[PDB]
Amino acid sequence: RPWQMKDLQAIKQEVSQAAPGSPQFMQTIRLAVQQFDPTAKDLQDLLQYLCSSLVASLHHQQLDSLISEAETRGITGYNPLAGPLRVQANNPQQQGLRREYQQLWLAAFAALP
Amino acid sequence: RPWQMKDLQAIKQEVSQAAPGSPQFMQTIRLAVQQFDPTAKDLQDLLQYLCSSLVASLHHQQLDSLISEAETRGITGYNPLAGPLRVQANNPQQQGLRREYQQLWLAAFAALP
Repeated sequence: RPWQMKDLQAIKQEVSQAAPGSPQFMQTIRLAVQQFDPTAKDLQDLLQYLCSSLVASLHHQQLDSLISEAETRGITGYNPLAGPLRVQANNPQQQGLRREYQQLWLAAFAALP
Repeated sequence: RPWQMKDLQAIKQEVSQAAPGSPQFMQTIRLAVQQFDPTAKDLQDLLQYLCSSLVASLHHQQLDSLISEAETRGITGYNPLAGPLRVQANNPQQQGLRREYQQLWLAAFAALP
């Protein structure tokens, strides 16, 4: 049950005025992420739709650092012999990795301003 | 029939002008809750969506007060040998607990000011 075009259109329109990482944007994006239960691929699509290449790159770097610390510590469900967290989160049998990816994503995007 | 994006986005759209505790806010919240019959999970999602973190924290303080009072006084179908009302309202076969939690939710929201 992935999102459709209308959901993305509403998500972008409702937060057109606000700035990335504002409390309003964080509310709406967090609700979307917690409601649709998407993988990393869909999150990348959503970010490309919402913010430009500059904000995309900044979030990419911040999320790289956050994932770096998180999975360098060691995580309950992460096994580094199978692939990067971006790929484990895309397997529907690793929901723990998917939820960790979602939370790192939202925190990284909130850490912009 | 848990609410999708569109329902919650509407709810926030018409709960934007008014402030918590005002007649309009409570009217809309009570209608939504009485219609969709949401558990504690969906209620917490809706609250995080609507108002700032400060208002959510205030509401949860009031809700903890109400729930503690009710558990001391006694609930019709509350059995504390399995988990708190908080967790007993997530089981779909406990309608009484769920409706009681919804009513305490609405009361605690109405008593913020």
